[PDB]
Amino acid sequence: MELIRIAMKKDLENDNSLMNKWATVAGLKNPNPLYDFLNHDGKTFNEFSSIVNIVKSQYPDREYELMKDYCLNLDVKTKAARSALEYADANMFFEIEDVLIDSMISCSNMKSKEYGKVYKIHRELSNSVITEFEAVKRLGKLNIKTPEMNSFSRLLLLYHYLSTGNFSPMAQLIKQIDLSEISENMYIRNTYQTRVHVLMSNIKLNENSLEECREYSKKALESTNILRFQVFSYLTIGNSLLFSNYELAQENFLKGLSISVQNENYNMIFQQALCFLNNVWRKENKWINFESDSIMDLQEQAHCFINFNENSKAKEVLDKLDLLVHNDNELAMHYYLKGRLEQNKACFYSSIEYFKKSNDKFLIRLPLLELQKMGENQKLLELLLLLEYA
Amino acid sequence: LIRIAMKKDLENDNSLMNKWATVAGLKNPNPLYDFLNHDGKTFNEFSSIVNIVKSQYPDREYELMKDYCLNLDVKTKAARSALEYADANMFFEIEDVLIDSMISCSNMKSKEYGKVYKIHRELSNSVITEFEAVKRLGKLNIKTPEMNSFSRLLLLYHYLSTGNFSPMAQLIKQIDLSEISENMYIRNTYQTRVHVLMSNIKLNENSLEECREYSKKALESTNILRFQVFSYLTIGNSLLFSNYELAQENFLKGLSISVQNENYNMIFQQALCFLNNVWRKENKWINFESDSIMDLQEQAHCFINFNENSKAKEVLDKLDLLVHNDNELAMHYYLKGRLEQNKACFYSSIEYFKKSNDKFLIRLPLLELQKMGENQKLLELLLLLEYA
Repeated sequence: MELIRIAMKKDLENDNSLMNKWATVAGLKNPNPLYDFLNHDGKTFNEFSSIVNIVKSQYPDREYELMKDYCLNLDVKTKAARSALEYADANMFFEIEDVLIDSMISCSNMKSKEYGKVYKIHRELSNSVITEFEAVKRLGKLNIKTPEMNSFSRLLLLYHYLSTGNFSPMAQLIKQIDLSEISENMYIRNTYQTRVHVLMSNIKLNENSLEECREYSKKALESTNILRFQVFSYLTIGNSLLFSNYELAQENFLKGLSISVQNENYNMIFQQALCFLNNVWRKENKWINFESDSIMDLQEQAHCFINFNENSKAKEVLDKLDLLVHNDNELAMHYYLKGRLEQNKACFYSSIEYFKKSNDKFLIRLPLLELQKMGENQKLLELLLLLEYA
Repeated sequence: LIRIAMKKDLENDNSLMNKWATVAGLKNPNPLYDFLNHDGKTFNEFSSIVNIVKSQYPDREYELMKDYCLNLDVKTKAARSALEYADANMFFEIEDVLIDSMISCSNMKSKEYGKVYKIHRELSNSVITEFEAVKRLGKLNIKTPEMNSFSRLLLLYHYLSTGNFSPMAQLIKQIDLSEISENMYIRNTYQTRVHVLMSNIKLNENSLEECREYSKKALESTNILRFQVFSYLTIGNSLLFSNYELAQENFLKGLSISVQNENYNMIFQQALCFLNNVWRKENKWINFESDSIMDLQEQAHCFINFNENSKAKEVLDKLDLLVHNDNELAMHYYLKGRLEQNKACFYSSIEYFKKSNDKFLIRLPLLELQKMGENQKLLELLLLLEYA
């Protein structure tokens, strides 16, 4: 017996009223598929949302441990297993996902087959194992037949575009996603829908359309119970306030930390956000990470040093940052900090160039503001704001 | 009238029959006896009688084929060719009459020639918008390949004349003249139009060697004065910023071949006028009794060049009280920028140049910004970011 059902039966010996509470929580309408689930091995709810909501209702502290056991025990060819693979990916439960994947790639069901391979393509692209060109050739070679996977094959390319700083393809790619054509797996449709709101909030942030950003993240929140999406919605809300409302941006980051105390990844993400926030407002920055050699962390070290006129320390940092390799968005930021160290307009224009390449209208405000402080002509600034890169 | 003349010329010397047969590329005088003996009989390619009249009556080409074309049967292939000859020569009196007669006829291929050429001419003279023009063309659901060529030719003409350069490069590449097999006159002249249009596009892209090569090909490909006119114009314009003498030589060549024509004569005068302002030389080509934007801008430019800021301000005052397209506004902001020595005017000038995707004349505000010590990285970025 899987740990989840040992637990809910011993919990039922001691309280009988749980049966109708669990049946409401799972939206089951009558405890009969709940009897079925507890008494017969391999019996599966119809929608994965039922046991997830029970596990979150009754056993939240233990959610990972209980569904790592439930998920790695399901029949991989079933609909629950396919749902489990989406559950795994959305929570960054890569240990449950990679095992589910390398068992669906080999299995006998051609619907779980393709879920497996598409998610494998995703996870190889994420870990820089294959190029963007490999990913799209392997997906095309797959002849995707499910509506779920034609949705997710575009979702995975959006994730890659977002993390590489290649924002200009995203608005067009996301508009082709149509989730209303998923009729089979309502767990996958509800979760994918949450991914889109989160991504759409991301796209509107990089378009400097900040109210629509906050509105999309907020719809994202009201739509989900997955902690990962809540994390990135509070992150996105707070980033949208970076230039306008220090207190409210900080409040959103702290909210994200408070719900993610367990996780070291989520902890560092909000910590890095608070670090950029305090550098932007030129405040004392307790969130610098000095024992790191990632570009994000070294740039925030330079930025703070620059803010406090420690140009030797800043130049040393920017010396290190030179012997490293930047994506476009990262180079924009690099040129911006070089412009503030050396007070050189050409670094700010170089910074504007790469911001234009990556189609980031949000952070391009940092070089634009510095150029105006240097008395740059306002018409030229207008013209910079309106011209685009190829 | 055409054939009265050529047997009056045959009465006096018979050796013209082997000369007229080679010039019209006929291979043997059989279609020329054919043409001369039976009224309404037509050569296979419109290129034959055109090349003849260039041989024998260069003096009289217009009024004898003004007569020849306005007696052709409107439903023939020669008539359709004539409508191109007429269009190729901007003989609007002969084809506007051919046009409103071919839309009325009963033949479905000259049906289509007329109606597209009508859209062209209503688009040219601002009679309909580029919108209406394009929906009227689609409403024809055009089937001949010649007219699928020319329906894009006409919009290119419109983009060229409106200063809307960015649609043109992609529009012209869709043209495929290898699908015209029926009328080789329309394909050879369309061929020259493509060369001429291609020459213009490469000039607006600041690809000046390719520009000159397309114009030189245009010249070797034609005997039509209007395409020669616009080839020397484009060649001379490509040299505006580099080679004063070679630019003036091409304009003067163009002047020499268009001395009778008032339109073309003024075109080269205006090109020579702009050339001398650009090199800031004494400008004998200025037209002081004009109130077109081109002529007044050249007035201001020259005044600015020679430090007559009062005179330049007056001119620029009038030019304010008139209405500019994008490319004209660019030039206005450029000259205001030089008079007021104000960088913002140069960026405004660059803005409207970028809007029109003119990569040639934008060299004017960019050079001024450089003299005023503008940052070179910014100029690079201005050079390479583009408009929506």
